Amino acid sequence: QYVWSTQVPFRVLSLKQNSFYLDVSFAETTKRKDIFLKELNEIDVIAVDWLKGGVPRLLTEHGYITAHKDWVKKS
Amino acid sequence: YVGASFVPYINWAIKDAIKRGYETIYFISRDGHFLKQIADKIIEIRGYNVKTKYIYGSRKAWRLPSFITKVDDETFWQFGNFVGMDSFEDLVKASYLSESELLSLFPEFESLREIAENIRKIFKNSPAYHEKVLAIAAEKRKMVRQYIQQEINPKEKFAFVEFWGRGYTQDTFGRLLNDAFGKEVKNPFYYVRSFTDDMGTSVRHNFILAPQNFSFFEPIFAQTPYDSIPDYYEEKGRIEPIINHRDRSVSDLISEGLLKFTEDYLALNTQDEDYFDAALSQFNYQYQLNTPNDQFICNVFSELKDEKPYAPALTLKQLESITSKQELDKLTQSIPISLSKSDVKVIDYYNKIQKNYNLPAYNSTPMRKAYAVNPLE
Amino acid sequence: VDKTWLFGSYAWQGNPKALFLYMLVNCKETHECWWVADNEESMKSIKKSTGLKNITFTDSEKAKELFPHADVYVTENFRESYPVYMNENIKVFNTWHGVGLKHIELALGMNSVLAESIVRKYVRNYDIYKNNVLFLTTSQAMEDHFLEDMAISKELIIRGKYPRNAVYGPNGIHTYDINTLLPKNKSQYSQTILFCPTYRIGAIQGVLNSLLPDFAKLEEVCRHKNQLFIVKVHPFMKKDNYFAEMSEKYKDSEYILFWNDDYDIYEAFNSIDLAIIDYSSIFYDLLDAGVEKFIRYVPDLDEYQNDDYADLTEGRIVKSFQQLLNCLDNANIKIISTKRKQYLMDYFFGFKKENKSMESLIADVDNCQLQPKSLKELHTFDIFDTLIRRSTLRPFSIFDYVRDKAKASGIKFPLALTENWINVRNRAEHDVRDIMRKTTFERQSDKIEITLDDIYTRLQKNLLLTDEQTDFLKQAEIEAEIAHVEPIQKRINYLFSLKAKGHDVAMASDMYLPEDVIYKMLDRADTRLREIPLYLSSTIGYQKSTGKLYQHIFFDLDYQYSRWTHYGDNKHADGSVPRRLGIQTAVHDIDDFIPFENAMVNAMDNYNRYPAYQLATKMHRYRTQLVQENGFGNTLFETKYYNYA
Ligand SMILES: [Mg+2]
Repeated sequence: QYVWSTQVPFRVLSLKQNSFYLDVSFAETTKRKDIFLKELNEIDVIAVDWLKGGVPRLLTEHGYITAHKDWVKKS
Repeated sequence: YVGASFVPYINWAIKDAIKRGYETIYFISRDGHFLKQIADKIIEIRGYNVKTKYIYGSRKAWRLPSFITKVDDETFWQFGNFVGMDSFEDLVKASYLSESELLSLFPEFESLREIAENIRKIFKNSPAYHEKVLAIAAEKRKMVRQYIQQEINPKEKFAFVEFWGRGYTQDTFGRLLNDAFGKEVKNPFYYVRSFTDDMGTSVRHNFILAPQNFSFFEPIFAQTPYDSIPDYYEEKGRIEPIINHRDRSVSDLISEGLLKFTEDYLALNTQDEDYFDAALSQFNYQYQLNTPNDQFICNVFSELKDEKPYAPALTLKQLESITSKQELDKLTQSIPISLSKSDVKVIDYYNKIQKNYNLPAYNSTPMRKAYAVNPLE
Repeated sequence: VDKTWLFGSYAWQGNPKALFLYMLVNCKETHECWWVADNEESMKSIKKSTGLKNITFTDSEKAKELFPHADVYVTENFRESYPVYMNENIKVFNTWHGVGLKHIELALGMNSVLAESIVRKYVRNYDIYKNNVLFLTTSQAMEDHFLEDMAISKELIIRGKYPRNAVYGPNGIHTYDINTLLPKNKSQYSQTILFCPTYRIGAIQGVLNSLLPDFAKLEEVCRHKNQLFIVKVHPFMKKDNYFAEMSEKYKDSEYILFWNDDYDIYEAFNSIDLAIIDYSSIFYDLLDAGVEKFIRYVPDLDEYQNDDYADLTEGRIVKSFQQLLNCLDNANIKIISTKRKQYLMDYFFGFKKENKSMESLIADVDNCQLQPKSLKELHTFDIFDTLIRRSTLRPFSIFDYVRDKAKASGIKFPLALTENWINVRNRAEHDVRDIMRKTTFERQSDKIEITLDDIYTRLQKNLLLTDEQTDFLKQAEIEAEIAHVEPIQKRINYLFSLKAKGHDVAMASDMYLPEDVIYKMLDRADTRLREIPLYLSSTIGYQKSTGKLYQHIFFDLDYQYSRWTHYGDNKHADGSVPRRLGIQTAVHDIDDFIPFENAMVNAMDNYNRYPAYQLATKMHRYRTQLVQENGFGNTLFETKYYNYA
C-alpha cells in the first residue's frame, strides 16, 4: 500500500489534500500548518526515509508526505 | 546504607594515598568526623603505614581570611557569599557587614527589609568595599595562619580527605596554606567527586567519575556532635576552634554502625579489593540516588534533622499553600522522597497541581516496608 | 482608490500610526488605509479610544481580505512573523522606531538577549527582508549605520522625514486634546518639562526612585516656577512599586503629572518646551519635533564613561538630584545654539532638509519598483547516523571493541577499568560534561562542549593510569571509530545534488572527537564529504542540543538564504531545537535493532558481545535490504528474514 521508488527523485501526484511533516514520526507537532499539498497537484520526491518499523515517508522540499497509495500516486 | 556510602570510599582513599606516597591524611571539620573514624578503623585492622590528623575549619572560617591580596570574584558569583539569601538578615549576614554599617554605604539597600544579581553587581562595583574586606581578611588571617602553622606539618608529604564540594573551599584553604608556610604548598584533596579541574596548588583526587551529586549525603554529616566551626580563638597561647557541641546519640549510633560495617567489609573474601570497592560504591550510590521510596531512605535518612527534617512527608494543606517550586523547596529538600512518604491523596493533589505550578513530575510509588513490617510492639 | 496600505505594530504608536492618521486625513481619495492590530482586543481598544473604523486585526476576515491584494505594509520593526497570505509583491515600508548610534538587529550578535529571536526572524523572513523592505533613512550617517547593522537592499531605501516627528504639529493631526489631560491648560504653565529616562540594568532601588527620590521638593520647585513636570518613565520602570506609589501620592497635582501611556506622547511634542533626557533615542525625535531646551540628566555617566555622547547630544549636564533641582529652580537653560542644532539635524536627519514632505514620502514609496533577486538556500546535515553510520550500529559497540583490544593487548590494566570499560568511559564522559556545565563562571564562557582529550584526562588523573594505558585506550577508540565508518550513500548523494543545484550545504555535528578524526571518518565514508563546511561542536564549543551551534552558524555565515533546511536523526538536536530557531527540518529515524536482535546482543557477556553486535547488525542490514532495497512484500520479507536469522 506504499508508493515509493529506489530511484530518486521522482514525481508524484497528490490524490487527496496532503499535509507536510518535518519528521518521519508524523507527530502532530511536526505537521506544517502554514501550507499544504493541494489536491491533484504534483510534487517531486527527493528522498525516501524509513521509520524504525516498515513504513516509508516521501521527502519534498517542504517536508515529508505519506507514501500510502490512497493519498499519492507515482507519475 | 551509611557503611556502603562511606567505608568503601575511605578505603579507596587510604589505599590511593599510600600509593601516591602521602604520609599524613588530614580530615576537615564536620565532614571529616565520621570519615576519620572509618579511616582509623581501617588502618588499625589492615595495619597500614599512614598517619591521620583532624583539622577544624569551614567556609565561614576560611573564605574571608583567604583574601590575601584580592577579594575573589567568586564572592560575587552565583555560588558566592550573597547566594541563598531568604530574608534581610540573610543579606546582612552575607554582606559581612552589620545592617547599620552596610546601609551606611548602600542607602538603596534600606528597601526590601534578579535582585541577587543586582546586589552582587553593586557589591562588585565598590573599590572601597574591596579594600575594607581585604583589611578585615588580613586581620582575621592571623589566627588562621597560626592554627595552620601549629596543626599541619609542612615538611611531610600530606593530603586532605573530604567528601563533596565544588572545590573553591579547597582553593581558599590552599591559599591560606601558602600564606602560612610562605611557599608553594601542594594541597591535594580527596573527594568522592568535584566539578572543577586542578587550579594552582589545589590537586583533586576523585573517587567516582560520574555525573552524580553527593550533596545528598549532607544530612548524615550534619549529625556530627558540634556545629560548623565559626572561627578560632586563643588561650594558653594556643589557637583553638570554637566548638559548640550538640547531642551525641545520633553520631554515637552512626559511628557504631560505621565501625561494625568496616569490620565486616574488610573481612570479605574478595578477588580484587579495589574492584570490589569500586563496584560496591557504584551500586550503592546509584541505588541511594535513584530509590526515593526505599524503606530506610524514607524512614531513617530523610527523617534526619538538618532543626527540621531533610525531606519529610507532606500534608494536603501544605501543598495547597504552595504555588511554585521555590515555595516547595522551603518545605523539603527532596520532592521524590517527600512524596514517596506522603499519603496517596497528597500524591494525587501534587499530580493535580504539578502541571500548572511547574513542579517536578512525580514518577515513583509510595514506600512499602520490606522488613519488620507493621508495628513490632 | 488605487492603492491600499495596511499599518501594523505591537501598539498604537510610532511612524506607522503617524502616517496612518496623516493618510486617513490627507489621502482618503488616493489610498485606502487600514490598521491591523495583533489581536481583537487591541482593535477594540483603538476603536473605543479613537473612534476610527479602518481598524482590523491579524487573521481577521477584513485582514484576510486586504492582505492578499494589498499594496503596502507599514511597520516600525523587522516583524517576527508576516501573514502567510500576505501578497507576493507587497512593499514593506519599514519606518524604523528611532535613529541613533547604537548597534541593532544583526549587529547585536550571538551574545544578545534577543539572539534566538533575531535568528528566528531572519531565517524565517529573509526573503521579505531583502526583496520587499523599503527601510526609511533620515540622513547619510543613519543610512550607512543601518545598512551596516541590517540586511536591507540599498536600492529600496526611502529617504525622508519621520512621520511621528512631523505630523502632530500645531495645525497638524491630534487624536486627543492635550489640555484635557493636564491640570491646567498648556498656556496655564510658565513652561512644560518632559522627563524621559531610560531603563537602567542594575537597579537595587527602582530606576525612578534613584533619579527622582523626593517628589515633594520637585513639586515645590515646579510650583515656584509654575512649570508642568510630565513624567514618562520607561515601560518596565512602570512595574516598580515606587512608581505607582508616587503616581498615587500626586494623582491630582497641579505641576507633577505622570503621563498616561494610553496616549501617544509624540502627538504632544510640539507642546514640550524643555526635555530632561539621558541616553534614549527619543531625544533626536524631540529635536526633530522642534524642542530646543535640553537637560542631560545623567547621574550614571560614570558607567557609560571609560569607553561620542558629548558631540552627538545636546543638553546641560546634571548628575545629581540636587543639581537638577537647582537647575529647575534657577531657570538658566538657553535654547540650543543655532550652529549646534544645524550640526545635529544635518548629522541625523539630513535627508529632511531636502524639502521632504509626507506626500513626498508616499510618492517615493508608491513610485518604487521592486526588482527582487532569487536567493539560494542553506542545507545543514548531521554527520553520525545521517551521512555516515557504524558497521556495528550501536555506538557502545565501539567501546566494547576498545575494551576487547585493551584486555587482549598484553598491557596490564586495572580490573575495574577492563571489566567495566563501558560504564567507566560513558560515565567519565558525562562527568566531564557536567564539569563543563558547572564551570561556566570559572571559565568565563558559555561554551560547554567537551573533547575526547578531556574524557581521557579525567580518567587518567583520577584512576592513576600510565601514559601508555591512556594513549592506548584513546588511540584504540579513535581508530575503532574510524574503522567502523560506513556511508549513508543516499543522503550523501542528496547533499551533493543540493550543492550542484547551487545551494549552500554544510555539516553541523555535536561530537567530542577532534576535527581531524571526524574528517578522516568522513573521508572513509565518501571523499567528496571532505570539501563540505564543518561546524563540529568540539571545535566550536557550542552544540545543536542547546541551539547555540545554530546561532553560531547564523552569525558566522553571511546569511543571504531564502530557506534553511536541516537534515538529521535527532528529534531534539536536529528537530525541536532548530525548529525553535525557525529552521525547516527533515528528521529521519536512526537505525535500531528489533526484539530478536536486541535480545541477542543484550544476552552476551564481554567475550560474546561484539560478535553479537556484528551478527545483529548483519540481520538488520539483511532485513533493510529486503524491505527497502529489493522491495519485497511482507510475506516474502518475513520468510527470508526468518530463514536467515
Ligand atoms: Mg546523528
